[PDB]
Amino acid sequence: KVFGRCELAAAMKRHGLDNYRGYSLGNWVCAAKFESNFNTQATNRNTDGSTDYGILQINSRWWCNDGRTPGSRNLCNIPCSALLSSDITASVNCAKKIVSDGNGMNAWVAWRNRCKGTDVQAWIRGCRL
Ligand SMILES: [Cl-]
Ligand SMILES: [Tb+3]
Repeated sequence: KVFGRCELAAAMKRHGLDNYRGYSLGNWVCAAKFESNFNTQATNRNTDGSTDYGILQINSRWWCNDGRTPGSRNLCNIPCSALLSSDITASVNCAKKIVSDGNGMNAWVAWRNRCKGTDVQAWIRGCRL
């Protein structure tokens, strides 16, 4: 599923991401845009052999099991393929655990380099929220 901008903002809001760990909704929508272009099926291989999955490009090195990241962890206790579903529940619940780690949203490279310090509210402008 390729979400529309406001559609993703509404789903994220419903699942409790808006202001989660102090990050406004626009931060999450901006991160999803530059991580996956709002595509739940996005996958990207990393140089170390782990893979990033889904709308928020969650890494198999720590957070999900894909069966091909030797010596990795599965801190969200889910198969990585659950993060590719049309239903963002799994990705949202796992993102809440990631942003609760020491570095907050800096865990998302595209957020730090393309969203952080920008007018993030522009990512929800015009949406009926
Ligand atoms: Cl915002
Ligand atoms: Tb940690």
